[PDB]
Amino acid sequence: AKQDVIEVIEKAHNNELEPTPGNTLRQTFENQVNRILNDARDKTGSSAQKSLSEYNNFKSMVVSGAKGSKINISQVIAVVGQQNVEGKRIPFGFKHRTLPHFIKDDYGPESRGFVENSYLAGLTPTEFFFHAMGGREGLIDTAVKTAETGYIQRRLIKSMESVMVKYDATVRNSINQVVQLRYGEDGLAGESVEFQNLATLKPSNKAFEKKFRFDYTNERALRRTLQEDLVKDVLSNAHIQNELEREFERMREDREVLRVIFPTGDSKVVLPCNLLRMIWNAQKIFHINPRLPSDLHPIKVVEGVKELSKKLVIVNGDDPLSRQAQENATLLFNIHLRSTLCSRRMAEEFRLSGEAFDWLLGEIESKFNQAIAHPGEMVGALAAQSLGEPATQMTLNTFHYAGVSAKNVTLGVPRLKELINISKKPKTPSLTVFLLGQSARDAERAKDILCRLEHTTLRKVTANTAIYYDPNPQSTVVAEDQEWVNVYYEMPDFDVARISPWLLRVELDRKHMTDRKLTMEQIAEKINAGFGDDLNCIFNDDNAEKLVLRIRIMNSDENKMQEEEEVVDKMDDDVFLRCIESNMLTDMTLQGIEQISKVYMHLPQTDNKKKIIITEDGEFKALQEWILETDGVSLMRVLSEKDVDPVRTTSNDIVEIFTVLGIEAVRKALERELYHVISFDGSYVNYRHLALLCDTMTCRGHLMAIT
Amino acid sequence: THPDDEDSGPYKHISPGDTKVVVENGELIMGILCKKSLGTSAGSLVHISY
Amino acid sequence: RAPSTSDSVRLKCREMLAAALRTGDDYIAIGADEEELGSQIEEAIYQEIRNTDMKYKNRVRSRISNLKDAKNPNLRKNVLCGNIPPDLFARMTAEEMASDELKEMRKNLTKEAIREHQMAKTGGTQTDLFTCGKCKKKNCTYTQVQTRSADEPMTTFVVCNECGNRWKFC
Amino acid sequence: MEPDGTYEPGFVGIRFCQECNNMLYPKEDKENRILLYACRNCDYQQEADNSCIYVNKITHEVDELTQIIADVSQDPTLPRTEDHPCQKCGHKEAVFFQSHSARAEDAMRLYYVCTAPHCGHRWTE
Amino acid sequence: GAKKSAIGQRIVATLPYIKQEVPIIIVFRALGFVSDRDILEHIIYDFEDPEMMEMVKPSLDEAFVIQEQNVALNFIGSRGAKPGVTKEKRIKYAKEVLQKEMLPHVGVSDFCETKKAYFLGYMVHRLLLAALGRRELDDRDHYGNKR
Amino acid sequence: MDDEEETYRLWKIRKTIMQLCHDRGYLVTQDELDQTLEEFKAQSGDKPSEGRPRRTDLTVLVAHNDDPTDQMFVFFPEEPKVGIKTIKVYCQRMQEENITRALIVVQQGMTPSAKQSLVDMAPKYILEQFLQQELLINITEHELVPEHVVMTKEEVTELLARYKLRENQLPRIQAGDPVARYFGIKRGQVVKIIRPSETAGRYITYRLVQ
Ligand SMILES: [Zn+2]
Ligand SMILES: [Zn+2]
Ligand SMILES: [Zn+2]
Repeated sequence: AKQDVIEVIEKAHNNELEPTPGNTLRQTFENQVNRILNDARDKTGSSAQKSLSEYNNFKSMVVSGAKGSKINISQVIAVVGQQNVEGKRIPFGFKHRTLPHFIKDDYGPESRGFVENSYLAGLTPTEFFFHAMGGREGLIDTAVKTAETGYIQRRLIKSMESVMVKYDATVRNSINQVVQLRYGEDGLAGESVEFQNLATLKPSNKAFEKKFRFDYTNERALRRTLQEDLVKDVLSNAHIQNELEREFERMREDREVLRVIFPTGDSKVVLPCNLLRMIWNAQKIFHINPRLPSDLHPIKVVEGVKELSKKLVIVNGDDPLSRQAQENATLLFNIHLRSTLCSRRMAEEFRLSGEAFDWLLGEIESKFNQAIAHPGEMVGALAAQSLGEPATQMTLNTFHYAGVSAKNVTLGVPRLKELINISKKPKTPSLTVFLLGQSARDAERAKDILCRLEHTTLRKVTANTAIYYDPNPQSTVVAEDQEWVNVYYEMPDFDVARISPWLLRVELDRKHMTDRKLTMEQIAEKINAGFGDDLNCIFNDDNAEKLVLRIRIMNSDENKMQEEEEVVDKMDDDVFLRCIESNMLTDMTLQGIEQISKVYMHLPQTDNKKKIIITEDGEFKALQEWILETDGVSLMRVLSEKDVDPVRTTSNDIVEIFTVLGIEAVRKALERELYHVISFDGSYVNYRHLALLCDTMTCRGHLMAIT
Repeated sequence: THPDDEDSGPYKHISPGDTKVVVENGELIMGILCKKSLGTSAGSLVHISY
Repeated sequence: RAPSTSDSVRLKCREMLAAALRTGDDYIAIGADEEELGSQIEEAIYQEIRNTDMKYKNRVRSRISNLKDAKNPNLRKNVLCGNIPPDLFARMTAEEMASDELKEMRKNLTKEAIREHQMAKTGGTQTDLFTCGKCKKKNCTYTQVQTRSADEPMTTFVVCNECGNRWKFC
Repeated sequence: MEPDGTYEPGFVGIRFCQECNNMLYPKEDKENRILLYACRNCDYQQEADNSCIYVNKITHEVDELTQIIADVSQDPTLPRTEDHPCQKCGHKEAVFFQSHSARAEDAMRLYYVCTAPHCGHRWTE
Repeated sequence: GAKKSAIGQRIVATLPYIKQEVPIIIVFRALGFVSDRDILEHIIYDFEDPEMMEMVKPSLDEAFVIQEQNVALNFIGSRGAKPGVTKEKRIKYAKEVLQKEMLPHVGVSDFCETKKAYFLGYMVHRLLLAALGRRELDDRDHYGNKR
Repeated sequence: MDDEEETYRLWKIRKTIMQLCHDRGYLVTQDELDQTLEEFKAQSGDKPSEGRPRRTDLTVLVAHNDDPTDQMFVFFPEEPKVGIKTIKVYCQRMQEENITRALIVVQQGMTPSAKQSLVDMAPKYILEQFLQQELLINITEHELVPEHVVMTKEEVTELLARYKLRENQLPRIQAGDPVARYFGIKRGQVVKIIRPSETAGRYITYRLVQ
């Protein structure tokens, strides 16, 4: 690996490396050596874990997960690896060097902070000091995080403290305003929930039909007398056929609503009881043999689930609004409960008897009824500590960005502080534009929208500027342009006697000009529109080998006859031409018009979980594509541009979301942003707590930062 | 646990491999206990016991 | 026949288009009338623009600029011999010109570099270790954060970006 | 003109008054149709030698073989190279280095300085 | 606005808690070097490079309003001293500050006013090098620059 | 050149106001809802004599919901910045027509005296004001935004009775909230917010307008 780094350094000094997208050549180089040294550590790290014998007590502590980990084994047995500080290799402290022990500009691994040794062989002197540098960043990080998080937590508790669930189970604060109609939108307790799988998100419509449908045609497989017992006698029933056919009709409709609720296609939801483990407790105790024939009537199952559905009271009432509240609030548990306890599912898979099923119904009823949150509780305070706690956990400014772009979407506590304050001017605002279908599978369409979205000022497009003295173009000092002057004899042939003899000539960079796909008439029309008709412009052909633009300034002709004393106080036009030259650059906003410009990068996403679509088979599918990620805020206008998605275009900046999309859209975006920051550690803070947090800040339309 | 061959070993017919832990009717049938069985895990023995 | 005209500006624009067609004397060896063709071109442009605006004037000049290119006399020769009809010459929709050659490559090369600006941006980490228990792919990333720790020891976090799935080592 | 040209018109930012020793400024002569340079604090005036009065950016004055003095050849901290041939003198051994500037431009490319008193020659590769 | 605009050349100087910033060329004129050719020489005595010289050029143009040392001293006084009446004490007060409080380490007498001017100029030069990027910024922690 | 975009925009804003008219329930033609860009271009026969007062012609009436109580009227002023004078004539126009509500779409901005005058129009006919750029795209289609439905005063009465609340104790929403503006609701009215929920699947809220 060291020879391979010297090899990459040899390629780099030759000037021929060919840089990586969106990066300077040093970054391409730095990204590459960093890839090699990391791969070097991981290869020998994987070698040492293999080489360990069965009896290594060190491996026995790592494997139980008691204390310590794989990386420690890597460092003690193998090789410690590249140290870094602020996410980069050890800086050049002295003139172009880390220590006087090295040569100036020495990008090798060791010379800039790679530790070749293991803790067991001991570190060499330079490695020790670069290791002592890696030691500080962690000690300092510790002292800061303790102060900041102590403050963030106190402020948060101090807001929410008076929120609490009342005895009619609506959650209200001190002045008795309602926060939620039901706590956490279902009225369940957070300590009684569990992760569960939703059966009905099963891919393929045909596959769902096969596994769930209770057939009546009976395939010659001992039908009616296989699995089920006396049920062979109710095969002739019309009513039972129509009622189950009605059951399956609800399951297709539930499957359809459930696909709308979870568009991403995750089956993991928090719900009470865990119906599947209960069926197992039920099977295990009654001594149910799954090969022996069944002893259960299907209608007993279907109606029993209806009755249980009615017993699971979460909203007491009787009028149409209470029934709708009861029905919608425990929609997600109810569709889950029908899916688990399905007649075909029950009969084939779980094989439960009648006595076992009646008992099972009775426990779920008792556990669900026990799960409903206890009014009186302090819910507001409970939530602040569950939010406060992950701010305690990890990362202040450490870089682990793997989204192939800018560092942007600041990670960790400083980002949390921004959402918490609702900063009118975030340190790093962002915005994600998704692109319309056709323009998303093609690069060239993507390039054309990208250029329209970018914001570039003529100063960036200009290679160079010059100002010349040339009263007579017909004998211009710039003899090569002379061909153009003859080309523009008919270009207003009369007011050449009147226009100022001062000349501005601009030359444009050829690659950069082409990249924006601009044409000269666009520039001329832009500059004409900005300064006015007074600014007399001419330009050469876009296909000449030296792409050039020539600018003069025309007056008002008739009235300028030295009336009083020229109401300009006799400003020389050259001096004025600099002010035109200055402002022409600083002002001209072609394509993109405000604060975002072309800051772009363009990205291909195939890694993430984007563009999740439905297919006619019924199953979900991945749809890779081009998406545009910007580093700026202008959501109101940027939505209205063509082929930009008016649906999934989003921004991390909650103040701009407020302006455009109102208070409810803030409530969601802020939740996603708070969820997303907690999710970086992925300790998974329970959602009900963040809903409560968002509701308190968005409670009264106007944004109420907790400041 | 580290054990076996994630994603394709249990499908390699279940030569019990002893790694995976199974408990039934209050008796430990097979496997080895670790932090993922006993720790602060979402599905640890301790959570189920409560 | 060439369409009738009376405007003095239109007449001089034809004369200039004709004069541009006179460049390099190729018109002699072919023997094609540059004055009838320039008039037909100009009529076709005017049929597009319908006046003698700056935009028409810019188009006349760019038509002139195409005729006067020193590195591509073959474009003119193609117009002179009728390989390009005047109605086609009148419109620059059909691209711009690609027989001086190197500049077309360069514009292609520009089209490469902005496409180079699309390539990944900067792909990441790529440790490639454990297999995911969801979408059955090994393309995975790992996170190393909180060294020593308070009481949640530097455990190893592994995430499957392929479907946003995260699990721990052990 | 020709593509293989250059743009060093001689930006004469210095041409002080022969009398009061201060800077000359442009000003028009409409009578003679010629640019002239005059001191503001006095009548003295003289015609210009160029039609230019100001330029900006070149963007790539890559600035590769200027400012850096040959004597940098003496510095013990710079890497001596066994790589041969001063393209001027028939002698090997050169000190080399890179950028050493904040307008780093991204110039990763190496600059080599001959070290024997016969050249002081400064090339690039 | 429509002045020339360009703010990124306007080099000024804070003198020790003077209630107002002063343009650097005025300070040079207060030292007595009224000739611009001389001021330019004191900033950079290697005028083979047009770019840096052009860079200072608008600040010389900005200075143009005054070209006498006495007036420049009265100017700094008004830019320093609370409002009053006579000009002459203001010139003297301004003179002792310019003499004693301006880089004392280079001298505290009349007879070394010229040498001080040289040090100011290397300092402006030291500044211009960083703005062109010819020379890396100083490090805020380099122990070599601590006592 | 930009003129050619305009047609897409004029098509595009007319379509958004149609959906807006349709959500309020003013019964627009399904075909007007269905109207494509190509048809609209066909409808004003694009390309001739630009800058022509297409928008004065684009001015449309919309009649309905459930009870034909006159109509709602939609006006696109030709002027980039509309002043009180254009409003006064427009007022003469709304009064002659005896219409009941007027929506004006201004291309850049309205003079503050006109907004004032719009304020003083409040007792009589109601005037609603949209900035052309925010109207140019249907915000209510966006994924962040849950389904909003306005309730009648009777339904609000039953709601407060059945939960036993005071008007004051409900969650509030801005009178200038882009969504509140979209429906054009006034103070005291309640909006029913219907949301997808990770844990409820569906969750229903109400917000009293403040
Ligand atoms: Zn996966
Ligand atoms: Zn003079
Ligand atoms: Zn030599």
